Amino acid sequence: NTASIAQARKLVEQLKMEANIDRIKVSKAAADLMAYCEAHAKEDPLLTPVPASENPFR
Amino acid sequence: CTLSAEDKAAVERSKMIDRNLREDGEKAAREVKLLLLGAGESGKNTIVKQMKTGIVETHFTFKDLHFKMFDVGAQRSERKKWIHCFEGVTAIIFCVALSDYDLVLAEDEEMNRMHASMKLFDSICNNKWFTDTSIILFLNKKDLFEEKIKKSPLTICYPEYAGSNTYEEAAAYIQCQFEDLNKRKDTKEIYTHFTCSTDTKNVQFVFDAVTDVIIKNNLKDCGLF
Amino acid sequence: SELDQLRQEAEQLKNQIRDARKACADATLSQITNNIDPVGRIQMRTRRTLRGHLAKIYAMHWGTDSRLLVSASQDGKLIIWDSYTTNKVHAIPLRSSWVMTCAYAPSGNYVACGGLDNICSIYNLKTREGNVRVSRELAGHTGYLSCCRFLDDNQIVTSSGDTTCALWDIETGQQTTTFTGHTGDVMSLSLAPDTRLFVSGACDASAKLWDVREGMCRQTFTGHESDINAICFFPNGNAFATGSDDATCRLFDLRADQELMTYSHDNIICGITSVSFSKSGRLLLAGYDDFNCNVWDALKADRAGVLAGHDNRVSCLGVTDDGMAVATGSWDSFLKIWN
Amino acid sequence: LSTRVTLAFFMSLVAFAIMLGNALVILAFVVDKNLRHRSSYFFLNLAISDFFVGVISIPLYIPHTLFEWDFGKEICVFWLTTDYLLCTASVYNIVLISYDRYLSVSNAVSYRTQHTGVLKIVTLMVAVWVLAFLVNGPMILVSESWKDEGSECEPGFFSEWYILAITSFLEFVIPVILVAYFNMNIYWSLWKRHVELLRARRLAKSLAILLGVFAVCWAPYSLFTIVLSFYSSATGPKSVWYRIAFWLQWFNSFVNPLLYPLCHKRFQKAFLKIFCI
Amino acid sequence: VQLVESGGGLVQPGGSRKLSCSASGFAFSSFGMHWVRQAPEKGLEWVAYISSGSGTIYYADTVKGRFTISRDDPKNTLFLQMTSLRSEDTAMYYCVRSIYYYGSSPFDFWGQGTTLTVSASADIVMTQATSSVPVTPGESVSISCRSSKSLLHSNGNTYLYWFLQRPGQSPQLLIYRMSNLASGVPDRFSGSGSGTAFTLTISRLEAEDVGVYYCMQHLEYPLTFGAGTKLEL
Ligand SMILES: NCCc1c[nH]cn1
Repeated sequence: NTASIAQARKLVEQLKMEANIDRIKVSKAAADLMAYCEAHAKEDPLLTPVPASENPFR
Repeated sequence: CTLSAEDKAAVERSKMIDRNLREDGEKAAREVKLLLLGAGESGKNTIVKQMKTGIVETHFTFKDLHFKMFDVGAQRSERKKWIHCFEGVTAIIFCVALSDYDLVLAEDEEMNRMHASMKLFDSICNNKWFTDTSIILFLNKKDLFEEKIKKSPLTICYPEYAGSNTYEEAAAYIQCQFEDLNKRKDTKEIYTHFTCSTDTKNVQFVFDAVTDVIIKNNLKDCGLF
Repeated sequence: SELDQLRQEAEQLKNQIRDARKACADATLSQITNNIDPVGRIQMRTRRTLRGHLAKIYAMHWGTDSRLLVSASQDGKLIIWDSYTTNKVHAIPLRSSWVMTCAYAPSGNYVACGGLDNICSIYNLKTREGNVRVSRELAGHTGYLSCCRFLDDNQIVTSSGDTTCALWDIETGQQTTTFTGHTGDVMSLSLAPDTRLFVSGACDASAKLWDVREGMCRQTFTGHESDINAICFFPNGNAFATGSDDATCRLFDLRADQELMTYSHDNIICGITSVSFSKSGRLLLAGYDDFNCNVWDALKADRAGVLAGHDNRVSCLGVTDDGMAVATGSWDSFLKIWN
Repeated sequence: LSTRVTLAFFMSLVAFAIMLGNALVILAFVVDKNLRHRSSYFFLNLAISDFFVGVISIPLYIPHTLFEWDFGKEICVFWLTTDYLLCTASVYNIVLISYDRYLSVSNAVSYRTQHTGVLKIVTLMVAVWVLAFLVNGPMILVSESWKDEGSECEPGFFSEWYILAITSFLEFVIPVILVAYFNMNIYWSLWKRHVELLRARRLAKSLAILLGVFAVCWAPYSLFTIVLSFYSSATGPKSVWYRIAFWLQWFNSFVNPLLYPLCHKRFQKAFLKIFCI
Repeated sequence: VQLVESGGGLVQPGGSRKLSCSASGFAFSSFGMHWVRQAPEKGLEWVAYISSGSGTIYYADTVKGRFTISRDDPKNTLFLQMTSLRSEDTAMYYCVRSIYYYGSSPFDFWGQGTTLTVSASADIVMTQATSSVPVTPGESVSISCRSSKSLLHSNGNTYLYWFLQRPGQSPQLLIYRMSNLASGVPDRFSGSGSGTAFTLTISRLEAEDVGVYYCMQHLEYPLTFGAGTKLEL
């Protein structure tokens, strides 16, 4: 059953590639998501900042 | 009164669209939606030929009733992710080949193919999506079945059947085995019928079983049953 | 001999990848967001109620103008809604009523749909004849169509019940690139803002990141206990949330390649249907089978609010590009807008 | 006056109950557009007939009965004619519902495939009202066989047994036979086509209750009026029993929106959306 | 897409004549139809309008009662009955399609029209700033016009339309809603306005840009056309 052998070789080749990728500390990525939200929190979201006026769906 | 000249015409367009959506809905509620199922070589081909990609749609009219059959036997994907799309059909047509009592499933390590058809029937019958939908069971290949039973006993499939290898007894036992799979007999009914390649009395059986379902559903909606 | 050798080697590589992931898990997102102020009690009210459908609604997508939106229902008709005036702009009869996905093109010139027919039909809205017509029928999938999203007026990404995902060229009508690797039906996909990467979830309880130009799987994500139904990219393009039948939404980071937060409650005994992010990403909105939608704090994982008013399972969700409204659809044939 | 205050309270409660129940059916019809089936319209017509009994009739009656409140001759005719019209319409609406149910069972294909315009449905509802007024109403107005010295508020044709009998035939005997025929045929359909046994028993019981409730409310009063009109003019002082029969016809109005609209599943679903929220 | 008007000819004073137009190449039933007539002197004026579905009809105070409009969707035909024809009724009548939905471009296609000859108010007045502007190919031109009423509606749209009727041809839609460029028109054309005064700019004047430019307001009915600005080479 060379089909399974080829499938396993492809899976091995794929797994090698995933290990190769660089990874960064969760803390750094967590801080970044937090920063993006704060930079945009003041005016862009109208869900967290409900807009008393200028609301189309009033 | 507070709309412009162009805004009062878009309202008319939207009201003309709402007028054609309801006229089509009133045309789809007067039609019978039939879900078609069956295992490999289950005779479904003969059934669809006598009565008349993925989902295959076949439309026909019999005695003023417009039917729409939905064949999903070609959908090789996860059933639980699309079977819910057919919630609300009028009835389900299930085709089984009687000659499968001595034919093993594609995966010969598993049980007989008749047992596979029985498991599929149990799965599609006792399903949360069809607790109120009736089933129509067509037992195909009766003629050929009568021939093989003389050569191979029925016990090959049912090793606990103590009867005779005659056509009538074997057919009745198979019917009972398939009908016993109904775990909700208090809300679902099964209409069994025997068919062959030459019989043309299947459309009338479907018509009768659909009128019976329509009558019972009307009586249940009124709270009488 | 060689089969078990490849298998052990594969499991060795997987253990190495898991160790590499653990090596970067120095802290949880909750610890970092501990000092951030809570969002508080969210409040949203139904501003528009859109009716006209008569069957189960399965898909919905907002237009780039944040005013137009397309809805798909199994009654056989697509409807373009003017979310401000509620006036119907177009009613497109479907050649196959069993559709389960729909997309509005970014230019607003085309609309896509599909489902159990295994075909993605492209509809042109800017015809000189004054009526919508089919531009092209994209065939080649061996399974029901699950999701589709436009990259441009000529390129569209698709996913189907078959484990394969494909990139289509509308002008020629052929698959420019095919993606494989999933052991289960792919249910949804999400395109990145830069239209260079997209993620897809499947019934194998895994998610994979794909490269549109190359076509190779760069990262694989796991952690769900059941089939993944919904998936949505974070506004910045460095994270994505996923929704599952297990009743637990999870946030994944691309650069870190690990799960950062899980959103679930003990009273949620039902799976997820749709997931969406607000314009700022602070709010994570998800659709649930239990006739409501919960709003989760993406940073603190607190269910800030709940959206209700549907009589059946919520099938789809969508937030406007400007973030001024949130549309919702359900099997009760009604579409509503919150703000 | 000692006994009267309690009686007034009970009578008002009966009126309130009837109006409240019928209002709920009307509320659901307007709120939900799913209730646009022929049956839904017929149920609405029944609710309208019953609701006015709750408001227009029963209350005008209370002071006049217990407190002997004076009745104007102009007021008397309005109360007589309105009460009769509302009651007869309710009976006719019940026959219409039974006929529609019979049609669905007897000819299912035609029933489903035929499309009925609102024009046909409105014509049917109006016809029930027209016939109901015609059977008793003209006589209360003209061909009155006028009474003298007030004579309470009998219709005035009570003195004559034959007219009373002819009217009772039209508004009770013909309808009761027809409802029985429609109901019996409905039973036969399923019966000629153990779980099947339990469903047939359930069907039998439901049809029997509907016929029985209608018969028990309407028949005793109607029979008494005629049997009295035979040996007397059925006018003047009455027995306590004669008045119990009077109230029975009114009681049907409370039971009717319960038996016909609640039993229907679609209405129950609408009610849940409106109340359970 | 084509519109073919017919029915014109010489008529006696006070007579009657029926014009007819047939549509082709598009969904006639989806579009609304207008009648616009051009007197012997260059200039346009709205006549009547019929909505999609024959549910809304409007006439002008100069012909209302005397004229009548009708359509035949199963055959994609439009009609215009005339009675008590006056001497001023002599004009070339054009048929114009118009579909009204969010993002639509009304008055996008104009027919060839037919000529008819007769034998011997709170309307928003639109006035163009110039009747003729001498100009040569190569430079830019700025046409202007003024409205007697604010066309900027509360919804935000400014219901201003611009048309170009080249010599011996039919009008052509250039800009609609004062901000959206019509299909097929090059980028040379642009427009703007402050609510009461409007301007149309034409950059790099080509050889196929000469003719009378007509402005039209669509805020309400009746529809009023401008006096025309003839760019002559
Ligand atoms: N049919 C009106 C007579 C009556 C008796 N009881 C109540 N009403």
